[PDB]
Amino acid sequence: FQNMPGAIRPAA
Amino acid sequence: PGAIRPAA
Amino acid sequence: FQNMPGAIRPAA
Amino acid sequence: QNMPGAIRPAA
Amino acid sequence: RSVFSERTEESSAVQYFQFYGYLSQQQNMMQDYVRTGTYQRAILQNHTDFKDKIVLDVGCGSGILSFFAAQAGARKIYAVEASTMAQHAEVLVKSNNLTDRIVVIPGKVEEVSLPEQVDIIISEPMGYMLFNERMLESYLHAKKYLKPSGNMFPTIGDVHLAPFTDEQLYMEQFTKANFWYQPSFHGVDLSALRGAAVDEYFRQPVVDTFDIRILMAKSVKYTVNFLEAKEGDLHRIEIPFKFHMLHSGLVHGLAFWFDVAFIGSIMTVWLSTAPTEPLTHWYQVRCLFQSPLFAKAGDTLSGTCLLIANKRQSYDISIVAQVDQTGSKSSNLLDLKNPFFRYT
Amino acid sequence: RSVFSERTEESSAVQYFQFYGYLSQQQNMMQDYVRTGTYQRAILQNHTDFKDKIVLDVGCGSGILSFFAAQAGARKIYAVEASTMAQHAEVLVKSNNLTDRIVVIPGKVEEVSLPEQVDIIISEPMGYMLFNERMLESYLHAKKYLKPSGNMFPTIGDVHLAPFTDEQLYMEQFTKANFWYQPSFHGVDLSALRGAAVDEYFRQPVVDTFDIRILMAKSVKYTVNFLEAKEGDLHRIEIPFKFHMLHSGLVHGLAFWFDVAFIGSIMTVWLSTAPTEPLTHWYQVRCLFQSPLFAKAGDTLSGTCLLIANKRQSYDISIVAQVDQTGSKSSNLLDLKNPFFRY
Amino acid sequence: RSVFSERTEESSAVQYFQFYGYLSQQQNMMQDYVRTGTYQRAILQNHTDFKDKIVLDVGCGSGILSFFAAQAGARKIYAVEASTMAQHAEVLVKSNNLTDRIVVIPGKVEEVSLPEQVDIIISEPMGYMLFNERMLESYLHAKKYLKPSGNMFPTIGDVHLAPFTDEQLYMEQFTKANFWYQPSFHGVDLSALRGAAVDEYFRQPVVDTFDIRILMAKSVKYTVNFLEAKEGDLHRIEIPFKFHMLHSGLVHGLAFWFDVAFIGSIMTVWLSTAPTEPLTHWYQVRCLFQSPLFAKAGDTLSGTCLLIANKRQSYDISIVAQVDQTGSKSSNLLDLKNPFFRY
Amino acid sequence: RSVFSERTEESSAVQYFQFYGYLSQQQNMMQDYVRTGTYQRAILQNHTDFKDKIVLDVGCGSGILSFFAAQAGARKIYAVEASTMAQHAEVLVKSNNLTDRIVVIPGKVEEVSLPEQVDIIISEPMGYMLFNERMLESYLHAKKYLKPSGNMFPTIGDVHLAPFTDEQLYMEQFTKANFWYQPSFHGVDLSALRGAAVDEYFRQPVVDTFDIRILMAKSVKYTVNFLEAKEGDLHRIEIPFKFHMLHSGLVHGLAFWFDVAFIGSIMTVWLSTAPTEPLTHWYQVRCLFQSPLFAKAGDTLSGTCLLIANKRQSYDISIVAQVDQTGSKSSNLLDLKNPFFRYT
Ligand SMILES: *C/C=C/[C@H]1O[C@@H](n2cnc3c(N)ncnc32)[C@H](O)[C@@H]1O
Ligand SMILES: *C/C=C/[C@H]1O[C@@H](n2cnc3c(N)ncnc32)[C@H](O)[C@@H]1O
Ligand SMILES: *C/C=C/[C@H]1O[C@@H](n2cnc3c(N)ncnc32)[C@H](O)[C@@H]1O
Ligand SMILES: *C/C=C/[C@H]1O[C@@H](n2cnc3c(N)ncnc32)[C@H](O)[C@@H]1O
Ligand SMILES: *N1CCC[C@H]1C(N)=O
Ligand SMILES: *N1CCC[C@H]1C(N)=O
Ligand SMILES: *N1CCC[C@H]1C(N)=O
Ligand SMILES: *N1CCC[C@H]1C(N)=O
Repeated sequence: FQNMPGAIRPAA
Repeated sequence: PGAIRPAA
Repeated sequence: FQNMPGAIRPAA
Repeated sequence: QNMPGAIRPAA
Repeated sequence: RSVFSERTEESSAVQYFQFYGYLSQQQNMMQDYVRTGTYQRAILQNHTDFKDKIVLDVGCGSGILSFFAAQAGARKIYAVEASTMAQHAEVLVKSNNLTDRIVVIPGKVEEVSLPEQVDIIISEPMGYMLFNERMLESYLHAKKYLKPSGNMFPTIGDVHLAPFTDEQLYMEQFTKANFWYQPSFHGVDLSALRGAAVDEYFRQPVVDTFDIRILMAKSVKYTVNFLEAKEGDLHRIEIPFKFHMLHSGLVHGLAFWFDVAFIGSIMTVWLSTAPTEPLTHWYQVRCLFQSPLFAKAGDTLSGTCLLIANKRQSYDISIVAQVDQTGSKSSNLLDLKNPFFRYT
Repeated sequence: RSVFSERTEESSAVQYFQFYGYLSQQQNMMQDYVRTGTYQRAILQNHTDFKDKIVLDVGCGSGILSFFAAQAGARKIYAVEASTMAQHAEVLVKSNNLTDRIVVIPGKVEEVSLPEQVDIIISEPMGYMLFNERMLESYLHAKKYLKPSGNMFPTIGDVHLAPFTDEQLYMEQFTKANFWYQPSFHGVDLSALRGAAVDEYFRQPVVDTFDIRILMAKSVKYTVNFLEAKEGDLHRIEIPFKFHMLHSGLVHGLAFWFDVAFIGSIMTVWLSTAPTEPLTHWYQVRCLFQSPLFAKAGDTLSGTCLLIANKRQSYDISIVAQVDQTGSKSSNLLDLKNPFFRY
Repeated sequence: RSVFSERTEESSAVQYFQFYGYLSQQQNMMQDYVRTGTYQRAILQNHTDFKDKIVLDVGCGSGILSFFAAQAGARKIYAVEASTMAQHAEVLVKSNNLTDRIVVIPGKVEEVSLPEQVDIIISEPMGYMLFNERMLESYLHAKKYLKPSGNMFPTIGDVHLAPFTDEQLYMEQFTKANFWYQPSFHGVDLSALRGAAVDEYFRQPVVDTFDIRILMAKSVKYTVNFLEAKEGDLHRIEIPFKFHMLHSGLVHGLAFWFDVAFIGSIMTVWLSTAPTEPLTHWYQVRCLFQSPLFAKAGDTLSGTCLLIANKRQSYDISIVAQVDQTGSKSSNLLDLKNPFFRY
Repeated sequence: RSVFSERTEESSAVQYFQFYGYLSQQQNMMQDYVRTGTYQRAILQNHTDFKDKIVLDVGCGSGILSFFAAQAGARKIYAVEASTMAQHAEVLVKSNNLTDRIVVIPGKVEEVSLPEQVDIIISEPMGYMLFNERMLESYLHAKKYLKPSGNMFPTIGDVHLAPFTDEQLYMEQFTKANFWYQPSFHGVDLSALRGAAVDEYFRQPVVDTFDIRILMAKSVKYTVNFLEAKEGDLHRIEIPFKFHMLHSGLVHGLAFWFDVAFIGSIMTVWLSTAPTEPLTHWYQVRCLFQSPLFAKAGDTLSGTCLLIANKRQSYDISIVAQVDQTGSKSSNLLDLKNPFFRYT
């Protein structure tokens, strides 16, 4: 994914 | 998460 | 060397 | 490893 | 005020067209060779349907489909795009010396004004599970510009449903939810939210691919004829199914894929996202039952998948299934807008 | 029209709090043991700062930080959360029999009402690159409820900037953009958009971790003292830098990470996201130059990183950098709200 | 007035024959054992084609091929060489006691006066990619001295073309050209020349060897029958092609190699420079596309390779290639005289 | 017709400027950071020599030195270049918005016309061993455009000579030439050409680098003052030497390197190609003796290096040397135009 416009906080 | 089309 | 303008045959 | 026509050596 | 405005929350529309304003996302779709090559094949191999014809391209994006229509000899092509990608489409039109043949019209097809009727409409209105994005309605809405004897590429869309067995996918939901089932997470008892975590995971459709051997019955096909259908036909989509079980085992949910056909004068070309075909950027979609259903080979799995359109440019999915020979029932309610992208 | 409403577009807020309404996202953050374990260490080891105190928890989420305050002896904890997660937090307060000490106030900290001033504010307002989410302003805004001489947990935040070299990353992103260099993609000339594609790809910050060996100079530090700063201070952040290059090679951009300090009365506890420390869900952030700068060990790289807050709860980042010895200059503009998650 | 000078720029010929006046260059070609051993094999194995015959050696250099013809029993060998190497060949003829059979005649074969018509012409007129040097035209020109029953050694030439994929080679060249993409080299913006740089670098054919697994389709073959061809046949060489792709992937260019056959009376002896065969000082040659074409196994890649002879004793190469299924087209112009010797 | 054409054979000039028409060869020189960086430091740190001055750039190539002169504040810069690179320099002047300060004049400095005299000449006229290319004469020729009391960057040039011992380099010549010393190479006796092969190898100067510990005496220096010298002074360059040997051993030849100094109003900046300094694309140059000379520490090695300009834009090199204490003598003749590049 080059764009995750809704992921405020990255996956741990 | 806002991704309308999945990444190919 | 990127340009060997006088080299006619490659070195064996 | 001759340089015929190469006026300046490769850096 | 417009058809699109009336059915879409503004906050959803903003996010939607901001996503499509990225060249990286055009690139994502363009690099899908199955998608891009098939559309080109459909248009060029049916050149008689485009030669000297007027064409409307709904949601053109970077304009590729309009260029394919131009390669097939179209006289004039109206390319409609509501995202800021319309800006980049114009650049490509000029640099490709096709300003005389392609007119980019920025805006929503439900709100722009075309100067004349068209002979054929082209578009890629398919989201994952076909219906997501609710762009099929914009495609059908564009028929107000179509001559009575006009065509549409694609001409029909087929959504396929089939029961599947994936024990690991099902048990994975509880393994994730059981994070909350501990009495002392740093001294805190989290167990009271475990049930809410479970329900949350089961509302998510799963977007990925799978081996066709997990399928336990021939798919059921719900066809949408884009030449006959109205926008209203997609506000409520009731798909009844009665599967003839080919294998015995536990059915954990339904698998979804779709095909579209370009029915041209010379030939018909098919673009399929089926699991038996090369993978695409649409992948496939699976919706779990809240509880599995044991079905013997030869039993019938009957029920209904009801897709209710919402103002977030997607659908709420209601699935009810039962084995007729036993009366065992299950169901689930899923939110198609927020799926879990499980492919690795 | 609250302070939050005036600085945030509705569309951004809806998506923002929708993300935090998911239990799976709470799990995500909670399972970051460095993050959660470090917070519990800061609170419990500084238990005297909480014993019989009044506490405000800004953006409590599921309430995990309120429970830590409760374990440390707090008298009353007002836990404010604007997402629907506030309902789940209330469930945990009841199931853990702490209703007499944790009071969930649903809503935005800029809009809710508290019945009394608090002795100490706790929160996790750090986004990636620290400043993302613009929640530091909500954290600072909450100080209107802080008594004189009240404490802040975290107390200060340090942003670190350092130049890096990473040809692989640079060619990875450059290769993607060069798709729009094709003159005949299915017969179509895309080259006219090559410039735009490059711009788009290189204004995406890259979120992931890296080996410290890619860093070419000692980091420059920029400190925000939460006890002192007003939210107005975060509307336009200017970070000058003057790096003394330790290695020769190409500078492909600047790397960012952050530390926060919990300056309690018993001990200071640090939570660091540096590439030398165990990895956290914040990772690190790198901003690429469209064309790298060549620098020799001993040169100075000078410029300014300017962060301008936007209405999408993020920042537009301007980086201008210059090799002083040769005058080689690079400028980039980055959209912190839309990064590339590369891990 | 001579055919040679009419088609050759003075400055090119002076440099050309200077290169061949060096004994170090003769040694280089002579130590290529595949080349030298195959020539001796073709001549000695067909000794009856030389026994008691009159021979012309075009461009004899130090005279090695003339000595092979003498070993096979030739009655008289006229050895024509236009470089100063002719004087060294004379020395070797005397020191080998072959003054009664090898007559060195210095000068260009288009300009010397040969005393007698010959039964067979021997030569090594092959340049890299076969056609460089335009010596094939001198070889054909010399047939004015050939009897009607005469023979040519080599008798035919096969040039092979095949599409290849080599991302490393493509990036290597494009990285060099991207130097001219810098907006601030020592504070100077070079980017306005980025287009001209890419043209220059990809104007260079790449001379080296490669693994055969990079080839994506069976080669096309273009044949020159030296016994039948006229000089003018080599001024414009048109090689159409239609490749059936055996693998999917990016086609970065076309790869070239050549075979020559010595069609004697006793047997045919082949001298191959194919990548499947032992390496020679000719190596192979690859012409890069500025932008590769994507092809799927089963697609057809068709187009034309056009070689236009120039006054610098080489060819301007035009290559247009098209993926028929998608219309992805690529066109490049290459200066065969100035390649990149990558080995 | 011009000073240049009368001293240069056409075939040499054609190849010469074709080589410099390649952007890859400008790039080759520009990437030499010692070379490019020192020129920029020499110009910018002597900014008072350029601020509001008129500048002539001889052999500007891509124009980089002209841009440095502009960075230093030059009022006007005339950039002369004879290769087709002049066209690319013009593009760069336009794209850098300097058309009002830099004028590219395509042509040989001996043949172009300048509208006015200049205050300073800048150039990089140094070939390997300094004198190769015979471009120093064009640099001196350009002084017809220099005001009285004008300056030149570089201002002076020092060539350095020093004897060296390198047994392996010497023996390598015979290893290569002994290819010809075999009685039956494919049936052919090649031995009669061995001597000619040896001579050919010894006529080649060796372009590479070396450890400074192979030098056996302090270098001798020959200086060209570009402000005073005339073109004719470079047609016959006699360099007498009297080396006082610091180490005992076999002297196999003479090593060459050069420095140039930019003597500005503020400071002097040095560009050095010495083997004690960072390597440049000029490397160093070594000329073998046909026979080594044994010398003891304290002995004197005297002789002359005579450079005779030729019409191939280079020099024929005559070196003769003798050990005074023994009379042992050696010599060699070398063609500077065709060196052997030995650096790996
Ligand atoms: C799946 C493809 C989406 C493309 O079509 C554009 N698009 C969606 N919805 C509309 C409407 N109503 N009008 C015009 N263009 C539309 C998307 O922006 C994307 O390019
Ligand atoms: C990084 C963690 C963010 C948490 O805080 C919540 N949150 C953000 N912004 C606000 C405001 N203004 N008021 C209350 N809570 C807020 C997020 O929902 C998340 O739980
Ligand atoms: C590849 C081998 C070249 C040898 O042949 C000599 N040569 C080239 N072209 C001519 C012409 N026209 N006449 C006589 N000899 C020629 C080269 O000098 C080299 O030895
Ligand atoms: C070593 C650098 C040489 C550069 O100067 C140019 N150049 C050589 N000789 C002349 C003359 N006589 N006039 C103008 N420019 C000259 C070379 O082309 C190269 O750029
Ligand atoms: N998330 C945070 C650290 C990396 C990743 C993981 N695997 O936990
Ligand atoms: N994207 C869509 C199909 C899988 C993935 C790829 N590899 O292209
Ligand atoms: N020259 C010809 C074959 C490769 C090279 C060598 N090393 O001999
Ligand atoms: N070119 C000049 C100095 C050696 C070589 C390099 N490595 O740059």
